[PDB]
Amino acid sequence: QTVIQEPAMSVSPGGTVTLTCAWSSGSVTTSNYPSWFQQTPGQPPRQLIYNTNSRPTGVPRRFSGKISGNKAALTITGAQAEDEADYFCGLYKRSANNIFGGGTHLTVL
Amino acid sequence: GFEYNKVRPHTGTPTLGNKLTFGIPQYGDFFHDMVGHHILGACHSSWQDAPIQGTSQMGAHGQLQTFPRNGYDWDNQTPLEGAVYTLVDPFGRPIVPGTKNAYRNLVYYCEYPGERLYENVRFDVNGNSLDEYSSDVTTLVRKFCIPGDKMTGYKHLVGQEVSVEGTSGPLLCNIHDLLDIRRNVHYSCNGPQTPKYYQPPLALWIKLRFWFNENVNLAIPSVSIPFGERFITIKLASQKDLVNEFPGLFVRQSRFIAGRPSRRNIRFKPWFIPGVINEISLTNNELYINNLFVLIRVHKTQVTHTNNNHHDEKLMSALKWPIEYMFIGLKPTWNISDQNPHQHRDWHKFGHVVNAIMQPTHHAEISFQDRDTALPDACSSISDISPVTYPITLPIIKNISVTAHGINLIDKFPSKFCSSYIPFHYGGNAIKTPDDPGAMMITFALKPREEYQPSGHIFYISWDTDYVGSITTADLVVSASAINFLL
Amino acid sequence: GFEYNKVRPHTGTPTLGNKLTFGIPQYGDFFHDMVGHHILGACHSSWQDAPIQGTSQMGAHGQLQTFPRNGYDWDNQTPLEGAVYTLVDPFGRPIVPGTKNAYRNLVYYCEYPGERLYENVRFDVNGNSLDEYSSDVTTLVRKFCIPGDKMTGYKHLVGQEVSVEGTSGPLLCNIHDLLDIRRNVHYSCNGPQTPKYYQPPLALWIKLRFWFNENVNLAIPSVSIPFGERFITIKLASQKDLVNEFPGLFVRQSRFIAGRPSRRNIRFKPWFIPGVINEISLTNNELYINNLFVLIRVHKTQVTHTNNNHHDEKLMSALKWPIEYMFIGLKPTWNISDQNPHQHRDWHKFGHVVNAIMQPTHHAEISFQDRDTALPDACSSISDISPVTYPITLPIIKNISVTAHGINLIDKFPSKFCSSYIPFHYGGNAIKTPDDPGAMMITFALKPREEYQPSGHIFYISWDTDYVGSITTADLVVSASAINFLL
Amino acid sequence: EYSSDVTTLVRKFCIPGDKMTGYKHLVGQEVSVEGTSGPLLCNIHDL
Repeated sequence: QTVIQEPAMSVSPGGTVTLTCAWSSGSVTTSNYPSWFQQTPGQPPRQLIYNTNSRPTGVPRRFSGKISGNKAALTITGAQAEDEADYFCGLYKRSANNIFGGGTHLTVL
Repeated sequence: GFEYNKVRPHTGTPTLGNKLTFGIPQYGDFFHDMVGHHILGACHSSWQDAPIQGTSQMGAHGQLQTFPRNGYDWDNQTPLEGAVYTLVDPFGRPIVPGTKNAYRNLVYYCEYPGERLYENVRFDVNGNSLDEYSSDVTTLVRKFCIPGDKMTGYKHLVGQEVSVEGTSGPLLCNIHDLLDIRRNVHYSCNGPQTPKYYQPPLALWIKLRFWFNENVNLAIPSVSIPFGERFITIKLASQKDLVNEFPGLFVRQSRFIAGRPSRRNIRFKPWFIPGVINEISLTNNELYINNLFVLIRVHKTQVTHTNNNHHDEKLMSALKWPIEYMFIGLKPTWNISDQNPHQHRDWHKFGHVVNAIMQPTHHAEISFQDRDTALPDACSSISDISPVTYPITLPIIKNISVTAHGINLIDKFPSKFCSSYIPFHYGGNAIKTPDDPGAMMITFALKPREEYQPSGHIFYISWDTDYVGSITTADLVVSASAINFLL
Repeated sequence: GFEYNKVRPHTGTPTLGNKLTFGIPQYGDFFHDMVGHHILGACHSSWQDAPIQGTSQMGAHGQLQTFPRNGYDWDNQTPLEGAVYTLVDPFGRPIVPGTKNAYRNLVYYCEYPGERLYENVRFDVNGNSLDEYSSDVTTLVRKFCIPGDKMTGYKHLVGQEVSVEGTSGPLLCNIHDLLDIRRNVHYSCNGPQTPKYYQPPLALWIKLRFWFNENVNLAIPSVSIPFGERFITIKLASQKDLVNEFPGLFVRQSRFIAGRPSRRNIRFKPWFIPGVINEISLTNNELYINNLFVLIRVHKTQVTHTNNNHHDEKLMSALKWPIEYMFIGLKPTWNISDQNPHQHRDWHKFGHVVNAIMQPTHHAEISFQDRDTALPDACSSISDISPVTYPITLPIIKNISVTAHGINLIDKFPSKFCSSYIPFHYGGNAIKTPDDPGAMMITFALKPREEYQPSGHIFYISWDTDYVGSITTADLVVSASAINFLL
Repeated sequence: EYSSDVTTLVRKFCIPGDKMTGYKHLVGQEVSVEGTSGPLLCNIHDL
């Protein structure tokens, strides 16, 4: 059992992008607690969203989290040029705890 | 069998916050008492949106209503480990936050809507208003003159909820003498002041009190003066002064305090965002006049606002007629203030109101190991959604005093003397003692209601309180059973 | 506007348990009624030491208060597996046993302190006491003559708590006809009888009742006899007779009953060790006399003590004047006895007092396995710290009888006849029916209070009870509205 | 000649509230005995 992300999207500056992460088998319940992380290259990963809709202090307001259908979605509205980074989704399975995705490289054109 | 005439309003199409006008036509011989009948329409708050987690929104009465993130306190910037927040309906049903048109606020009515509806009532005969009173005189004569046997009748007339008594069932009990089956009795309310999603249309039957509504022998004739010139003017209260809102959304906070024992405190904080209450339609607005077929006691009332500290001497010049027993109530201005969250519940209270909150938790301690079994392995602290609020009327006056023109008269009498003893000894069966310690009375005759004969009559008002200051003020309202002559 | 004169005590510096003297000076024309005002000071029990575990200490009223060891029962010599004991506050806060000056007892006030304070009141005119009564006559006329409208006033005057009514909130409910949002109404008390750590200073306004305090036409003049010779002698009650103690420490017993299910019963047993109450300083002791500017009904009372079995004939010779409606109450001697733990709560009760106890547990059953799931894997029985004690007044008399000189008069009438029916039919609005079944009345006239005219008047007392024996006794108190002549 | 309904009507209307407990004791109706629980935490909110 693993979590899968798509490899990449590209977004125009000032546009809205929706990254998706999903379980290989089954649904992504809100009890799986998706957590989205942003890693600028040359920098450690940063906590963007925990518990599917909440943001720690210092995270900009443009990041939003949701669960759509049977997957978790990170929506960036009005993405700037500082968002070009590697984006990781992590789901809390009961036995294996946090399982992190492969990583989606968001390209800001 | 005398009939009640159903006279329509003179102005027509009445609206809350606007003046209402009644006329007195000629259909009988004498008119003794009159009653305003209204049907208030249904009330329901507008549908709102459940907030997204982490969003703190400006709310009512200067309160920042917060739906904080997981792991933080009620303040959204204070960490609190283990705290997980959900949105629940006041009955415990989930809301799924973010869903539009799911949160709808429950709506009150104010306590005693029939008193607050007739905010200012005056009677005119080609102008020159003979009688004029307000809602404060009505709640004073409710607290003093209306007997306890007819208390449920007055509560049904003005649309106050009455306590329905039910029973639980047989219980274990014990008998300690130095075993028996016993039922538990509970009280609950389903009336207007109960917060409801859809308040039903309500029947207000407000009695009109004048000098000629007491004795049938003192009822004024309908032929001595023309019926055209007799008019009644009422100032109806606003919709915001009659209907309040209850928080229709509660942030439910689970909190796992790790350790031995591992407590799980679950609390509920209301999410109060004001909506748009629908406009109240006044339907079947009638006035019932008892036009039966075939010296006076005019009550002179006045309202004063006071802000002095430790000595508040107020002099009046309107009172010229001799004065019998006199009810005085010093209501705080914050009671009827719009900034009061409990304005609707605590408007009819002449003392400093506070709230005692029960938070009855459901404590349960569970052990897992079957080996250690001394300190429990887990606990639980499930609180109720709505905490129990007792309104306490703390006294507002320490030493009331009424000084006459030349003699001392009433000088620094304690409020418990004028609020409890004087209603207890003077007045007889008609004058009950009010439950409100702020409301009090000053007596001037030996026989207030025991006989229809003047047994004593006749001016400053002063209290040495400890509540009224620069930011805290007060409102004196009076009701004196003065005597007038009519010819 | 008649004034109230504030006459100081004649003796001065009054102390509980000592005599108090009042004089009547000359300032007005007639004096009708008078009220004793006393501000009792603060009450707080002395700081005590939390006991070490295993120590059993002698307590109050012949009870051995035990803080037993873990694994033993409440009896310290009886094994009880799984029992773990902790010391908690009545509010649930831990005490850390062995710590000096942590346990402080909560303090009652007795029910109706204003009645118990004036334990014996007499009026003297150069000696030769014209009127003399006790606290029992005061509680009898409270139960009978004081109406229900003025009940809250009398409870505020004599310092009795009144039940403040609050509401919980909206609830689910159901409607079964062969759904609706409903609020739940609770009652709570914050007054003197509530056990508190620090009792606030209290304003007793005790009414003085004499033969001339009823009708203003029958008020005795202040000029017919000199004002110097008129004296009032009152016997104030003891400090222990007014203020009682509540257990400020509770032994909390967790008990793990191993098995399937594995119950965890948690109970609370009070730790009651008497302390030293600080002395109540009577402050602002005054007598309010209504000295206004410009045949009799003397009540003859007596108190008797009885110890006979199955037939208790008592004859009196003090009653010589004609006797109108009469109130008699047979209070058990154990009610006012010092050995009674509930002496303060049950003193004003003319029936046999017992206690029915709610012990409302918070039951919760939890299963861990997710496979067996039929019988729960654990349970919980968390009780409240303070159990709910309803005081019940079982009837004291089976067949009351009053035999005259030559005729049978009252012969073996049941107590429910003389305690419920006679107040219901005879007396009118003034004479209410007491809630206490032990208190009863015997009528002699058709119109007790309906008119001011003698409509019938005139002697043994006998009851065929089943409680009074060798170790159980009783106390008869009377109040007869006799008629006297004054010239 | 009357029935039980006349009796309950005159109880509801004519019998006063002071004598309500007396009538409830005469016709054998239960009366609510009032008891107390004990000291509790509570709160005071003033604004």
